[PDB]
Amino acid sequence: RQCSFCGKDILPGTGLMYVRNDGSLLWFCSSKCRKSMLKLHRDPKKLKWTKSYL
Amino acid sequence: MNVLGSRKGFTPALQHNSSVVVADNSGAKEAVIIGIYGYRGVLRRVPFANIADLVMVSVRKGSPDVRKQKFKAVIVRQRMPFRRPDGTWISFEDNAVVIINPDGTPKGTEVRGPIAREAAERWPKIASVATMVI
Amino acid sequence: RKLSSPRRGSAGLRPRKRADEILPTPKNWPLVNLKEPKLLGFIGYKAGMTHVYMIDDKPTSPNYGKEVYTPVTIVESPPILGLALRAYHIDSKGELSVLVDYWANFEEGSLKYLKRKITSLKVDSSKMKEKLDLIQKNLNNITYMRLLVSTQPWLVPSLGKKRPEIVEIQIGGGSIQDQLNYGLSLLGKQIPVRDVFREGQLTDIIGVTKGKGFQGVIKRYSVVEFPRWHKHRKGSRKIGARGPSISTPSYVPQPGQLGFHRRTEYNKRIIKIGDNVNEINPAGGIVNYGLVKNTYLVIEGSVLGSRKRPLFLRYPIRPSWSPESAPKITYVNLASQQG
RNA sequence: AUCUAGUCCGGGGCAGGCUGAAGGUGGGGGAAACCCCACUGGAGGGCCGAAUAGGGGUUCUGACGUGCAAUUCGUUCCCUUG
RNA sequence: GCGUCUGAGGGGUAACCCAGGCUAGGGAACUCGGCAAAUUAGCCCCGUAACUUCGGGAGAAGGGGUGCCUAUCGUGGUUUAA
RNA sequence: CAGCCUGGGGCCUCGUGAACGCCCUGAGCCGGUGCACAGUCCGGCAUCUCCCUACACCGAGAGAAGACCCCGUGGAGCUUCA
RNA sequence: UUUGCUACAUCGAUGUCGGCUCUUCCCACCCUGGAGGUGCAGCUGCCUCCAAGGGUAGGGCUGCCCGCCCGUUAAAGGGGAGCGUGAGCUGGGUUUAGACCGUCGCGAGACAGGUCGGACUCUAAGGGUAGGGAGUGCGGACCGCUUGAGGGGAAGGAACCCCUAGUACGAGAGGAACAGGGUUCCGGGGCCUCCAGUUUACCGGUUGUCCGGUAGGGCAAUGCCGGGCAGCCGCGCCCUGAGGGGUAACCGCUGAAAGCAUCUAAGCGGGAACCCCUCCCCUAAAAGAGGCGGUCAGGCGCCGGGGCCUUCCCCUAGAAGAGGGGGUUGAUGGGGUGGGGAUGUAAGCUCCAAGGUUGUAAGACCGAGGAGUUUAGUCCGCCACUCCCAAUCAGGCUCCCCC
Repeated sequence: RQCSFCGKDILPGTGLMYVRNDGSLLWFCSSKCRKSMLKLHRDPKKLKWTKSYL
Repeated sequence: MNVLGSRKGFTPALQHNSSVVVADNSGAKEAVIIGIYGYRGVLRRVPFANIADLVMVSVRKGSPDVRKQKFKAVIVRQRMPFRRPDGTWISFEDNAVVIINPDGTPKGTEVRGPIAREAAERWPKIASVATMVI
Repeated sequence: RKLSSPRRGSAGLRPRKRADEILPTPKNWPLVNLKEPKLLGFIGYKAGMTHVYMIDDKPTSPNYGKEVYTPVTIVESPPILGLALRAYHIDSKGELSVLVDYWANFEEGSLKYLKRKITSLKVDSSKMKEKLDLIQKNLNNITYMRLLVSTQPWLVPSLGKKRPEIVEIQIGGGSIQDQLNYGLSLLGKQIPVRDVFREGQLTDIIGVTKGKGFQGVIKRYSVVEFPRWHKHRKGSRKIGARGPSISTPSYVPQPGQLGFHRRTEYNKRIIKIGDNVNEINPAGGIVNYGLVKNTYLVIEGSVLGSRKRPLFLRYPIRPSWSPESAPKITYVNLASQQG
């Protein structure tokens, strides 16, 4: 499955699933992606280490 | 009750005097954990609890007829990450409980928000009124 | 008023001293366990650790027939070299002394790697002919047979050493005469790991743990640090009282050496024995070790010691159950261990 | 009475800001008395504030306690037109 | 003007002590006691309760704004200068 | 319910260079004896010699002719109806 | 283990309440284990005997101790150690000097009544303890492997759930146990794959100022902010049987004294978390000071020689010592080249930029910033290959036994 910030593949047995009060799910490959959505709120379209840059 | 026979034990998320939200329409909104059913510990340690545990709570915020009263509740969501036996880590947005009657049936007729499966397997009456189970 | 709290640490492990050798030998061995002549242990080197996904084997387990996630330790195990044959008897004084050792390297097995540890026998002193007939003369009052084996570290490049380690391993099986015949066939040969163990078995691990130097009492015994003000107040990382009496002021916690102790583990299962190292090596190498290139064992759980630690693997002496073959593995984590 | 207590005589000082008393002027109201607003004015044992500007000596029952020192040092604080 | 608040060197820098930084989940459950530490914080605009000796309370409480760049406008000073 | 990191010490080396404990050097410990809690006495069980770091439980540890209490045909200041 | 009684010891001092920290013991047994009785149907009770191996927790109120109370628990037993422990802390209580109140006193003043404020010194000769190094003995100098007198341990303890079984039992209501499985909590020992913390290695952003501007840097206790590898760590993960012998309380057999009866007197059999062995950790300074394999060439005290250590390159280890390796017959550290990673896409150049300055126009000049070159540039206390560089020189100690 795929990271919700950077879009890359999450190998089994690693990562984190985050559950929000509306029932939606978020997948994170590392803490760097978890912090970049839940804490820093940076957007991924401006970073070219992200699959969403283009 | 029904799924404790597996490895029912996770990260120690909650304690005495920890605050939780009441995820049902019983009337309460916020509570404070007063006792943990079943724990027996060591010198200086505060008893702990995680998902699918029975607790005693005291309602701090809610309707006048339930405020400042003691009830039984089970933990359904927790902020601190915990790992399922298939190796996946789960994490919720807040710590929550649902208030039950002495025989195990929910006091409210509706449950707000998602519920962990370990809470739905151990407490079948709660799973009957829960809409979404994670 | 004098509540109850258990003591800090075990009173049976004192002294917590440094181990006097890096490769310990078991003092006790499992019983015959109704088998035919074979060795009861092997020698390996700890490499690293990863995690696999297997389908559960334990028929009583709650997760039976389901894919569960398990950590594993990787142990590199080249063949060992059989050096000598050793016979024990109850001598006068009624002890368990050694009767004689029968060495055999000259016919084939001329090694100078072996001289980095022992300035071993000259051609002049190859009079081992009459050591063997002493064993056969004094048969029927021999109690144990043991084989001296040698590791071959020169076959492990990540393990930057060439002098070997010498230990002795016990034979358990049929009769004494039957065991003498088996021990003479291994003498001077190379013993693969598959001649001893098989996939699915349980083992006992003996070795030396990671050293940590002189340490305090909060790490050595996990005593409680002084609360509030005392966290601010004249020293907190200590015990208050050192006993009541002048009775040889007693065994209370003190600071000193932590780690590098000889310890033992029970019931560690072997999940796989492999030769194709491309199925175990992660991307970029095992961090701080290197690459596996010999036969390896996949052992589920943890193992005492640091990387490149010699480990003695023994038959289980208080086994919990008796497994069968094939704990099927569906996934192995080959991702990089950096980052 | 070179310390310290009180007094008398002759001297030297208190960075930088704030609030805005009486009094004064101009609008707006109502006959009147008088009221409202804006500005000006610069009072008071008023207020905030400089390690080492000066003065004090509350907390940590902090450091030191055969000291730097027979009373000091650090932090947290108190006063500063009388 | 000084490196003279006049002893230096080595150390993958042990335990521990004196000063300091950060910690997941919980948030006073610690303790005689929230001690210590943390939080807040400058300036402009809006807004400000009970009580009151009518002067105060009051910076009550609370809410919003603030950087950089490119151009402008208004008010005032000064220059032999309405 | 502790963990990791940093400055100055501690640790190893060169130079300078003290103080308190001291009948004695003879001081392992357990049960006793005895002015009633012994390093030294009795009965046992132990015990090869030296050096380094760390800890402060014991030496009724060190430091001060007990401020408490009583006595002395000892004082001093205060009081008054001596 | 209280409170008194006595006045033997200490008045040129044995620091005087409570709490915290840490250790150990008693048994008069609160729970866990065994057996029995009952006004013991079952579940739950009550009582008696053995037994100290393990446990006995979290809070509100008070300086407390006691005590009352809250939610749990298998149970939340009771005592000793100079009322264990201030050269370990604390300083709420108490017993100095300052002050207020009530009562008492002509007064100065008193209370055993209340209240506010009030200092906690020391660098460890000796012993003990926790660890780490040398020496002599066994036994001429060395290399290697072992045994298992002795010693220590709690290394494990407990609860919940499944089935047995809605069964036995009981009118119904209610409602077990043995055998066999799983898990969790408390204790013990370890580890870093996952996750979490840290990460004054490193990468970036940005404020004030200084180095003429850009670029690159100094300072502001990393200036602050964001991310963060290795390592270390817990909030993460792994391991943590039972059996044999001897018994306790007792239960039985055969059996008389005492024709019968009788578990006891002779003579036997069973029987506990107890004790000893199995298991784990230290063990030949065990004086009976153990056993086993190998080296100490050769020539005529000398020549010659073997071994060990420092120096040299290091890390698995490390306070100093020690330990574990490599030393050209070599991959031990560095360099070079690849791999795998951390930040987040360098400087310079080209195009655009809200506007403005010019210029007859064309055009060029300033401009926070945006895009391209560009998964860039910088960095890596990780891995692989490759003799390019360096493991060189030098010094000291001790042996040649048997034949």
